[PDB]
Amino acid sequence: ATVKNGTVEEMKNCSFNTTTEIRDKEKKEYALFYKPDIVPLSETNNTSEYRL
Amino acid sequence: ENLWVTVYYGVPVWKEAKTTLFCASDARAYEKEVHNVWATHACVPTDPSPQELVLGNVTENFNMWKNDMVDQMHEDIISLWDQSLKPCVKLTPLCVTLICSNATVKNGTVEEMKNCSFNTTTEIRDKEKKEYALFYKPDIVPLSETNNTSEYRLINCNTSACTQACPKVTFEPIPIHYCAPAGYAILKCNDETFNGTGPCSNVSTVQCTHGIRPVVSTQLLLNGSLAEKEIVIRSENLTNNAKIIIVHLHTPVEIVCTRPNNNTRKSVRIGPGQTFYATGDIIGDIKQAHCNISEEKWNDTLQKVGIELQKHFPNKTIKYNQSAGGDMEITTHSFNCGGEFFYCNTSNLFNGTYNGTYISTNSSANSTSTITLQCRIKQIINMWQGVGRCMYAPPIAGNITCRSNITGLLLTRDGGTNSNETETFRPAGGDMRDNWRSELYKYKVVKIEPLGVAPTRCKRRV
Amino acid sequence: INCNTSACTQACPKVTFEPIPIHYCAPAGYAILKCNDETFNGTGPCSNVST
Amino acid sequence: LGFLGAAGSTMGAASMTLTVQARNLLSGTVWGIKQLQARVLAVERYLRDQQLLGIWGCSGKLICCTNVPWNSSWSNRNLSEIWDNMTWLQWDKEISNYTQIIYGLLEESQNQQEKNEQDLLALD
Amino acid sequence: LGFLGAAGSTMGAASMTLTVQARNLLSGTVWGIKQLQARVLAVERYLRDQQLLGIWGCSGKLICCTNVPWNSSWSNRNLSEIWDNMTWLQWDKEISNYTQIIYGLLEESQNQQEKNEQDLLALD
Ligand SMILES: *[C@@H]1O[C@H](CO)[C@@H](O[C@@H]2O[C@H](CO)[C@@H](O[C@@H]3O[C@H](CO[C@H]4O[C@H](CO)[C@@H](O)[C@H](O)[C@@H]4O)[C@@H](O)[C@H](O)[C@@H]3O)[C@H](O)[C@H]2NC(C)=O)[C@H](O)[C@H]1NC(C)=O
Ligand SMILES: *[C@@H]1O[C@H](CO)[C@@H](O[C@@H]2O[C@H](CO)[C@@H](O[C@@H]3O[C@H](CO)[C@@H](O)[C@H](O)[C@@H]3O)[C@H](O)[C@H]2NC(C)=O)[C@H](O)[C@H]1NC(C)=O
Ligand SMILES: *[C@@H]1O[C@H](CO)[C@@H](O[C@@H]2O[C@H](CO)[C@@H](O[C@@H]3O[C@H](CO)[C@@H](O)[C@H](O)[C@@H]3O)[C@H](O)[C@H]2NC(C)=O)[C@H](O)[C@H]1NC(C)=O
Repeated sequence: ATVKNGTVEEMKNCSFNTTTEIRDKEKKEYALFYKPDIVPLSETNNTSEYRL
Repeated sequence: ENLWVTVYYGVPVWKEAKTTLFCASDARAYEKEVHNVWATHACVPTDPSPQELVLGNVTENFNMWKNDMVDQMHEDIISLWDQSLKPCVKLTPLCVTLICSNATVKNGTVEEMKNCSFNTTTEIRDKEKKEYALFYKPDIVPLSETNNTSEYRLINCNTSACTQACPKVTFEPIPIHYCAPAGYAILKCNDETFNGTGPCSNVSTVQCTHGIRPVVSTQLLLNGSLAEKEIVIRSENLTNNAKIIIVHLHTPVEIVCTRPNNNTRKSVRIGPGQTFYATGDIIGDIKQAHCNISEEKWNDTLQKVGIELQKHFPNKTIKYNQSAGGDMEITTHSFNCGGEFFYCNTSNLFNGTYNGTYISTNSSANSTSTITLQCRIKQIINMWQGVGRCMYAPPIAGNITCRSNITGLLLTRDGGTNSNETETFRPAGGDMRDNWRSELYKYKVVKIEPLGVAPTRCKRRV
Repeated sequence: INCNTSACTQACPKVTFEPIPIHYCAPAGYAILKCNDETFNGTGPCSNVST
Repeated sequence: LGFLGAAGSTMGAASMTLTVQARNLLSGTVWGIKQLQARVLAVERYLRDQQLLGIWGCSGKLICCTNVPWNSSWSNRNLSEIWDNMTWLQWDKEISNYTQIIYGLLEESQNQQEKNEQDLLALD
Repeated sequence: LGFLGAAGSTMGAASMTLTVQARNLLSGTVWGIKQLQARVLAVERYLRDQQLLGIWGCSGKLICCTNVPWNSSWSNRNLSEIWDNMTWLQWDKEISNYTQIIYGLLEESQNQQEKNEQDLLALD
């Protein structure tokens, strides 16, 4: 969601899989994060994925 | 005349105090393992020494509610009994998608417990395997308000994280003294004619008190001390209905409860190196749990109590009525005995009328005249707030009987005015501060400052 | 072997089991005694007493 | 009479048996910080009061004299009333209003009682 | 010679220089409660003996000799025997049975040595 001709350091929207109050009723979740608090998983082509 | 200011030490002078305290329980706090009995790290072997002694023309106001032993007793009960379930298994695996079925007497006058199953993670974390165990009927919430009549879950794990009460810890109410530190002294009265405040007549002093009973209940009062020969009512302000009346009798009325089902244990190994317990395949025919009370004596005790509340209510007739609405935790008589929790509704003790005419049961025609109390039973408990609420008691094996005595009642008045003759009297959800103040009110702790001043005609050399 | 009894734990390499010696000493008020005679089979009096 | 048995009776009858009220300030076991925080009461209560008694020059836990006179405005009653008829309770309750003055005078006046003891004892 | 520098000797041989014993009754540093019960142990032990000694008027650790005659039936042996023939161990084991009575006698008979020696002195 980047504004390539911009100058602002905006946050990165991502999604993931989370437990719930029944431990085998999983469903995904979303929430945004400041970019200096997430590091990429691999130097490979599988870049879109990431992790805290 | 000429005299000089002169100093005395060891002066018998005191002030009302607040302070950190001791405990003392008799020899029965020491024989068993660590972490049971709950005084075995702490309490000193008591002695009634120094002996109880009379005082002269002493006059002090024993205010019942302006005290810190009740506060202290609550903080100590809570803070020791909150950490005292830390060394145990603490659940999380069981917060699952149970699956159920029918073993249900479709129209029975019964409040039976349910059979369901669940997928168990065995001690090795990647060999999952199914298992089953029964569950008392309130404890489980359906997974969904939809047509998911199969899918069921425990009522916890959405609110908190709980604990299976280790069997090594017994919940039984062992008698406890509390005691004050050296340099502080405790006071007492012997007279039965107390009313809550004011200057007491027969003042006395003890090093520290008699054996208190920490039991936990809401409506009635079980195992504990007693008055002697008159019914006495203690309260702050009879003007307002918002506050609790506490009723002490001269004689106790005789109560007993039982669970006739013959429960058995069904043991599973869950998680590495720890074991879950559950109610097993129930043996014999299903029967309903309950309590039993003597109809003749409870009615006579009502007849003897009415004259006390007519000390201050001669313009209106006494009548008893049901617990004033609310949920499971306030409407019922909810206490414990014998390693499991009962929930029993006492409406069949609190309706009637006393209107002056006392007509005795004697000579008794039926001494077996009883009125029964039907009960549900639980394993999961939310015992208080701010105590580490969520707990699970494993079920005790076999069948039990807990014959006990109604030491006192907690009641509450219902309104009425403008040509009303029908005020009435209902149960009270006494808090633990409104449980144990029945058994701590006698004592007040004072602080000595034995340095003093007095006249004297001394002229030792300059 | 475990995973049926209770949990285990790996001592970090810093916590070495160097049996590094230990003295003892009673508190003040109290004292320590000792005697040097070398015929004491568990009971009986002693002569060359020390502290 | 123990800790408080001498109370209630008059100072005529409580001018003696002073020691039983001050002889016991210890008993019991160990329960961590939560019970150890009573043990150090001796610092707050006993040792402080003993230092009070010492700087007044009244070492020895018995009756002791001073050089500071009485005042009629403080109490004003006849000798027998205070001395034999009343008890320590109301005596503490009433005279506690002026304890600051008594403490200050007994504190500062001790300098006048130890001023020049080097020369008053050198030639003896 | 420290804590037990004269054990086993006669009474006269160790009735002076007791300072080397009494001067040291406190020790240690930090290991939480389980050690700190040895720091406040001084209150439990030293101050108890100190107040027992001071209540009799024997404040100051001299050879304090005050009131009560020595009943002959307690030992019945001559002055020289108890003074310089006996040692402390069996003497304590023999007389420890009656000290609780002796302290009560010493403290209850103490008030009669001070009841009137403040105001009759004023007349003098
Ligand atoms: C950050 O990333 C998130 C995903 O990781 C984004 O969340 C997704 O947002 C889109 C856009 O809203 C959702 O896709 C839409 O879903 C609706 C469903 O709505 C209809 O049905 C509901 C049922 O209650 C009804 O209420 C509505 O009125 C509609 O009738 C579709 O109709 C749309 O066409 C579209 O498919 C995703 O579902 C959602 N994902 C998740 C996992 O929730 C989020 O928007 C991102 N935020 C930013 C700022 O970039
Ligand atoms: C609570 O419900 C569970 C099932 O949801 C009950 O366990 C299952 O009970 C059935 C019926 O007894 C067992 O099936 C039987 O197996 C024997 C094998 O010898 C076979 O000969 C019978 O014809 C029948 O098929 C089933 O095995 C059993 N489940 C497991 C995993 O063993 C359970 O008994 C119920 N508890 C109560 C108290 O009703
Ligand atoms: C588990 O259930 C059994 C059977 O219900 C209990 O055994 C029975 O217990 C009652 C007491 O609750 C016994 O009552 C008898 O009462 C008379 C008084 O009239 C008394 O004289 C006797 O000494 C006796 O106590 C009864 O005899 C006994 N047996 C039967 C067949 O009823 C058992 O006590 C229950 N478990 C527990 C822990 O209470």
